[PDB]
Amino acid sequence: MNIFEMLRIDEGLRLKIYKDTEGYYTIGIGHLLTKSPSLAAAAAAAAAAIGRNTNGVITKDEAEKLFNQDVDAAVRGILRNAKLKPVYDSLDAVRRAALINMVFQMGETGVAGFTNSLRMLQQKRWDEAAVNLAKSRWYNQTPNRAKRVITTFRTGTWDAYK
Ligand SMILES: [Cl-]
Ligand SMILES: [Cl-]
Repeated sequence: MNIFEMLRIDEGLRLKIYKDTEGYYTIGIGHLLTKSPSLAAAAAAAAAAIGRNTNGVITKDEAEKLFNQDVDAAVRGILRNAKLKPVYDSLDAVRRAALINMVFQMGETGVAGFTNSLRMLQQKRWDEAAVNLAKSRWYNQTPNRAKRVITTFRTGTWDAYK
């Protein structure tokens, strides 16, 4: 299993604009287009992202391309962030995927706000960090996905995705 496979299970693939779990316009593999309510502002963002008039639908190829860019951006955001980098540096390969996953979904700023849990991951106190991440809006809003990420951090294995 790897970060790409992990995120492809968590996000799914939609080739037509859709709405995320919170209502935002998304397309592809979890690619947020815009937070605005306007389908049109979203169609515009989509065209800008794809380089073509898209009339709201993209190919699998275009979706994968956006996905590749977003994972790369997820990783570079983490390495550039003063709060995240040291957490990342400290983790094994599996748990690193888990943190990239969180950054992909909530952005660097958001993950950066899990100060107490980050501190416990850094200390390798898995069970406590898992308990702490569970009292978050994140956990309460997308519980199944969050349980998967949380178990990956607790255990260090891909079990939850198998
Ligand atoms: Cl983009
Ligand atoms: Cl969920």
